[PDB]
Amino acid sequence: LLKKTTGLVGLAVCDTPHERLTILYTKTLDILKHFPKHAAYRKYTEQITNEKLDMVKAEPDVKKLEALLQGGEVEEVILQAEKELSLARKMLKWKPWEPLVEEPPANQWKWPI
Amino acid sequence: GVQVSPSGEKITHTGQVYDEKDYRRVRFVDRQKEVNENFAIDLIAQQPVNEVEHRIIACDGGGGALGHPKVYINLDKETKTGTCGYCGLQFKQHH
Amino acid sequence: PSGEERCIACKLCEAICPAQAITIEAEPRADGSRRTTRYDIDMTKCIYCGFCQEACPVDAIVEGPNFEFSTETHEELLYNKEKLLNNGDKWEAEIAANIQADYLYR
Amino acid sequence: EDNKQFFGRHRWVIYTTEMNGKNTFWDVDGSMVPPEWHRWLHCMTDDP
Amino acid sequence: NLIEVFVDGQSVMVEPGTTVLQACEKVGMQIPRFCYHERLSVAGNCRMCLVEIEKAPKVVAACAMPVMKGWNILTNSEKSKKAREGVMEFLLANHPLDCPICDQGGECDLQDQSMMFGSDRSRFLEGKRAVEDKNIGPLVKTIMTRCIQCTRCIRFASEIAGVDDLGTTGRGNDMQVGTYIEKMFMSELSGNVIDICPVGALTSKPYAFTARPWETRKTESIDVMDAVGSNIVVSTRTGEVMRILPRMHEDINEEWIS
Amino acid sequence: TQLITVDEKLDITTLTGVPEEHIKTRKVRIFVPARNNMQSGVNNTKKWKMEFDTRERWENPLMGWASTADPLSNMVLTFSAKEDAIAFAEKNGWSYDVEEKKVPKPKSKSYGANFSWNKRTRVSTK
Amino acid sequence: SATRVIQKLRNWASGQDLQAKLQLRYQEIAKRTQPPPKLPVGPSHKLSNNYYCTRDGRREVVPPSIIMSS
Amino acid sequence: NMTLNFGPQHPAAHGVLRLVLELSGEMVRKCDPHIGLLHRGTEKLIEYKTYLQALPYFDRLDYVSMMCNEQAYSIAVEKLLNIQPPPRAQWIRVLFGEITRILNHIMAVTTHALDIGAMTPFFWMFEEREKMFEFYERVSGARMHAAYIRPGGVHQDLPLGLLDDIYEFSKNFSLRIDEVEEMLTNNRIWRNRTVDIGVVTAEDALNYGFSGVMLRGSGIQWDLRKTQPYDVYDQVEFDVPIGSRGDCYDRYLCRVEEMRQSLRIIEQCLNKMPPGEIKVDDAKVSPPKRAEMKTSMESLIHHFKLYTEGYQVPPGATYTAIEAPKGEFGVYLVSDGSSRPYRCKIKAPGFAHLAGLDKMSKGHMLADVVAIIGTQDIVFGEIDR
Amino acid sequence: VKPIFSRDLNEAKRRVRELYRAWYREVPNTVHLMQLDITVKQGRDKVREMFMKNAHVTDPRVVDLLVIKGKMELQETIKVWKQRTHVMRFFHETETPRPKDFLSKFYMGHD
Amino acid sequence: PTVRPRSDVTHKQLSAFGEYVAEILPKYVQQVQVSCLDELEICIHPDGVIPTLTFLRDHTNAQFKSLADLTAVDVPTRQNRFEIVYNLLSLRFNSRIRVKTYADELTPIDSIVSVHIAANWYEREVWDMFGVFFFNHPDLRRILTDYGFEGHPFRKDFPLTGYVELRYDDEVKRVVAEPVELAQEFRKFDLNSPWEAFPAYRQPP
Ligand code: SF4
Ligand code: SF4
Ligand code: SF4
Ligand code: SF4
Ligand code: FES
Ligand SMILES: [Zn+2]
Repeated sequence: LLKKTTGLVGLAVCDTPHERLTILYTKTLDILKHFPKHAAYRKYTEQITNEKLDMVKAEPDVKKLEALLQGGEVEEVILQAEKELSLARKMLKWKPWEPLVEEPPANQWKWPI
Repeated sequence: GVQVSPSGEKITHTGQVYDEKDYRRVRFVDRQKEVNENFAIDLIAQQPVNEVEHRIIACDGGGGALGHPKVYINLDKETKTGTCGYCGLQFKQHH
Repeated sequence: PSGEERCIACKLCEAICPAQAITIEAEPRADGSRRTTRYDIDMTKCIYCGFCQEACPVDAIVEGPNFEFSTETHEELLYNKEKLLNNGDKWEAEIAANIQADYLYR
Repeated sequence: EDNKQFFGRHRWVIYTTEMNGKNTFWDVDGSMVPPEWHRWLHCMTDDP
Repeated sequence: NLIEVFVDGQSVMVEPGTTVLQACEKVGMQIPRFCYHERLSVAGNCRMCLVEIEKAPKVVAACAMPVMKGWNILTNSEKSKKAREGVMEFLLANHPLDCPICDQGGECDLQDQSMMFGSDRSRFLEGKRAVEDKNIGPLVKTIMTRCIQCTRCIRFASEIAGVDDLGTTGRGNDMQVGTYIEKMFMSELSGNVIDICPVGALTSKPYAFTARPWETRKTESIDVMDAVGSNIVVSTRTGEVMRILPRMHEDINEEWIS
Repeated sequence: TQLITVDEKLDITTLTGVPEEHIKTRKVRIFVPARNNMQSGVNNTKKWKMEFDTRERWENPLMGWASTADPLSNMVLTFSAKEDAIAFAEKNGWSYDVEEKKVPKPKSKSYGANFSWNKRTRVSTK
Repeated sequence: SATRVIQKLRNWASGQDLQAKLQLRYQEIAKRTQPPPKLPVGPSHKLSNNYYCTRDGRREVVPPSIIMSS
Repeated sequence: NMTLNFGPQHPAAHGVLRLVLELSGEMVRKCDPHIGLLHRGTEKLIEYKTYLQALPYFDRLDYVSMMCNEQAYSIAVEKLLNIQPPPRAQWIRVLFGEITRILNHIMAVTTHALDIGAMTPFFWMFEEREKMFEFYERVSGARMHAAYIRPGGVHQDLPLGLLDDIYEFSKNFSLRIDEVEEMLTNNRIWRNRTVDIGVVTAEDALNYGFSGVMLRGSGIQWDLRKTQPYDVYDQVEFDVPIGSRGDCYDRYLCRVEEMRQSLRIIEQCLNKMPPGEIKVDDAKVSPPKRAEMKTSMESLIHHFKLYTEGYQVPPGATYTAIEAPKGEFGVYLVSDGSSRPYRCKIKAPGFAHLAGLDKMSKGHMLADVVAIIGTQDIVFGEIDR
Repeated sequence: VKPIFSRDLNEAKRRVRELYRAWYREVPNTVHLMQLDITVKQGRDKVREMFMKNAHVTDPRVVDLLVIKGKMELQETIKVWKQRTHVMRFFHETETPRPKDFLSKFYMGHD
Repeated sequence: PTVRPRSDVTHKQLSAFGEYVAEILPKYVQQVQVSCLDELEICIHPDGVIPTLTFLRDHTNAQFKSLADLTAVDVPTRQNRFEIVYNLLSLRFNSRIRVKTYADELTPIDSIVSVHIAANWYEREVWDMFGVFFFNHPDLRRILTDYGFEGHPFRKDFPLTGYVELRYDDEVKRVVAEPVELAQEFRKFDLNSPWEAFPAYRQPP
């Protein structure tokens, strides 16, 4: 049975955690297809979402999904993965994979000074 | 034994006396000037010299850790008594 | 215990005082000894923190167990040297038994 | 001083009618405690 | 005429006839000292400066070693730190504990090297020596109990002041420094003997006990009243002049004062 | 975003909020400090310090404490470069006065020089 | 120091043993005139192997390592 | 809308706070708090002094939880200096820091009850607080501001026969905690007062910088004692309290469960006390004893330099967030290599809480907002600095 | 150097004119509502002389930071977070001005 | 027993995480320092501070949701004197991170309100105490200073004792302001010992 109390407050429980997690993991995989291959956020984000989605299609139990996601609870990793989806769209807007925009002065990061 | 000023007030052991043409005695009218009667200059010649049978001695001020740290003072000078630099009590060589 | 004001003018108890309350400008006593001519704590500054009673190498300043010294004007909480000396002369029988029962801890 | 009350109650003091030229029959303040008894009255020690 | 000198892996090219003190001063690491003033003669008399010279089994005195060829001076090594903490324990064995009586609270050059380069808890439990006080003059107060016999005052008085009066009498811990006959050591350049002395054994009688150097504010000026025009550190405490000290200047001053 | 191309000397008087007399009637000293002459250590003198001109410090008429007219007299400041210190003094707008860094010179000091045959460097004591 | 009727009245009001565990300290205070306690020394009050360069906690730190960039 | 100033002088603002409220009706629309009425410049004033002179600020910043903040500051200074405390002193740290936890939670439950209007545990808990301040005065000699935790372990030892009096306090404290839990949790007035009022989501409780008892009222498990092991808190075994409905009532019962759990850890602190020393055996971060000082020499040298200059502290930055019972307390010390700190930010727990009070006080009224400042437990010295 | 709002001086001068317009609009409400012991004319002259106090700066980022500091003073003046004590310490009703000639500065102190 | 014991497994795994973030953000990250105290000091560029903190909050492998601390440390040697820190703290990974950027007092930093509403008050406190513009803040209203306090006080060029000092008068019956002259001067102590303290932290000439 699904949990009545979610273990939190405000973060409401959902009825289809496998469906929302597979659907939003395929959405955050589809967002990184417009990322460049030169960007290594694409490779490491595709690695962590591919390994976690492989755990999702490996296990059908909700508490085993919590134990192999290792993110506390399933609604917490749904919330944090939708923040990761918004981060991937925002970093598509920002493009951080290019090199450093300005070198600092050489006395800026020296301690003690 | 508190000495008095020419104005009429008391003089501390630091030698401080307010002069006659100073306004700073105007907090001294109808309120008493606090002066300790036991001068530390006068209360050091009352106790006699302590006899030392060695060439050096080490005082503590009485009480061990209550008093002062244990300074070894030299007693080779016989014409002047070797004063402890922490207290001020005087030591005299016995021979 | 035989006369002789214990304050040996080290100028270290205002380097520990976080109020910056203590001005202890000294001179020699014209005796060969070493005492103070100017002591000032400030009771209005004076955080009552116990640092100067633990800094003091001869335990000259102490913090005697009083609280009945609430005054009406600001001038009477500006303890210079003679008020401090007859304060310790007033409470010397009260302080020294507490120091004798307390000096194993410090 | 007695024993069967709580702490702070069990050691106490009735003050003088006057001392040092001030009549303390009605105006009674806690600064007239002698210093040899100020250690005893605040229970810093057990012996009188 | 340059020598490749390693100071913990540095590559300092230095001229021959130098000290390991100067070879470390060109790096920035400062070897701890009591006998060696910079502008006095070399005489190893305190043995604080011990550093090892890359794997030779005796640690060497860094005052009087000319660096020869490729010697790696290990300043922060195990045997050098053991030698520094040991010699500070040797200095603080027979020192008397007059540090609140002393004029040099923060101007003590031995409290700082004990604080950064010494041990924590002394194993001295036996009994200190004590030295008869002298009558050197109305300007140089000498409490010679706490003298470490480092001979920094006798070399200045024998070489630059030129007086030949302050020399050491005796041997062991009975060896005391000063005039043997009760002689007034009082000439020009006698107040430089006060600031040369890294211990507060001998200091001033006008500035006897009046202040303490962390409380004072040190602001600089030129001299008047003798026409050398020397550089003056005035130490001010609550708007009152407490010490006049020589600011180091290699022209005019050369660290001394009248 | 576009970079703006201006070239003026910098003033942060209105940002720092100082009164006008504390800029126009004050001068500032940028200096490596002197070595304390009873010490033989150099660690005080590696930092370029900033101090102000000392104003009037009188005695408090009740006690005799140092009463200062100026709040800026308590401040000392620490840098590590003279041109960065002069950039800070030029942006704060005070009247600078810089003393250059004075170093020890390398002197050929030897122990065997102190015991020489024909020279005058033989020390009479030991 | 209450009587039995008011003690049983507040035990009826509570259900707890307030007489056994009062909130006011009667005689559970230790005696304030005490023997002087000799405080123990620490682990490094030893005259042998008292070298500070082995126990030196304030010199064992390193300036922080820049791992990747510049 | 009236632009009402709530004012410092109204006693449910804890003496300090100017809230302004642009309120339409008594349904308050927005509440804009201008803290800064107690701004003392502690972070400016810490820099110009030594480290041991910078110690008794943290007696006074969180002034209803004192020894927790000097535990925080001295654990930051000891992590800067790489000095482990002695373990007897570490058990003294956790014992008096949990006396300080009982202190701050007594003030929290008390000022929550006074702000709602229950004036009864403003005296009933304060009698046992006077019993605890006897222990504070027994160890240090000041009732509030100890400065007893130093860097390099605590300052002095305990007076003799103290631990029997701590045990006789702790056996009697449990009935008074259960008595206040009888009087104020199962009742009808507080149940009508504290249900579905001031609910924060866990997303807002993470994104608003809420920490400690706000996070435990929101139900996430983020004590800074078992998740991050500091001092000797890893040795003791406690249950953590968590909220369920997320309201102010969940903060009230998590404070009640924190009372009982801190009393449980105080019981095992008395049971598992080790013998040992009180300061570290290093004369350059700890001042030596007077008996070895009066005879030995390097003890007086290091006494002189540690009490005038202080500790020469190696450079770098640290920030050690510990569990204050208000929440996150940690100090961001930077050191220039001298004996003065260069700067520190002192982490107030309630700074981000009273930043986020504008979210949780919407849709409520004035008695609900004085109930939520009593719930959130804002005292203002650590916040205004 | 990076800008703040203004890529030149005259646009920031227009922002200064906008802030002066809003301050001149705001100040009779904070004369009438504040129960203040002044008129509106010397208050407006105080606003004008505080604008002329920092008139010498031609730097656009410095005058943009003066624009946000004047906006915070405007935000604390439109709403009444400032009171009748805080709002008119600018007039210096109690502090005597320091004299500018040499003779009175000679007589007053070592300056 | 005197020295704190060192656990280097946290040092190498947080150094691997620091190399990870320094590789994945090469545009903004200027360096990453790892101390001996198992924490990370990622020093970045102030034009792009919001990609750095949105990456540190929203990513599943960084996951620093809770901001904790935000001030400057003002070092006047540097050309950009303010050194703005962002101390953040993961609930789930039980780890800490520090983000250090720089600031001049003329060059602004774009604010981080849109990623954390914890910094609705911290950036206002920074605008009081040091005085940097924060771009697109909801309100950057002054908080800790006085209402009308000219001068950011936590910079090194502001004094300890301030410039104004309040005083009641009976001429006007207000708590008026005067330029401060002290009853007692704060005695500046020379607490820097003149001998060399740490040989590892030695400045090259
Ligand atoms: S009170 Fe103590 S520490 Fe202070 S000067 Fe006097 S003897 Fe020295
Ligand atoms: S008790 Fe008072 S005088 Fe003594 S150190 Fe503390 S604040 Fe200063
Ligand atoms: S010179 Fe000797 S007596 Fe004076 S402070 Fe230094 S160690 Fe102490
Ligand atoms: S008096 Fe001073 S300079 Fe001379 S030998 Fe003794 S410690 Fe050295
Ligand atoms: S410093 Fe070299 S022996 Fe004295
Ligand atoms: Zn003696």
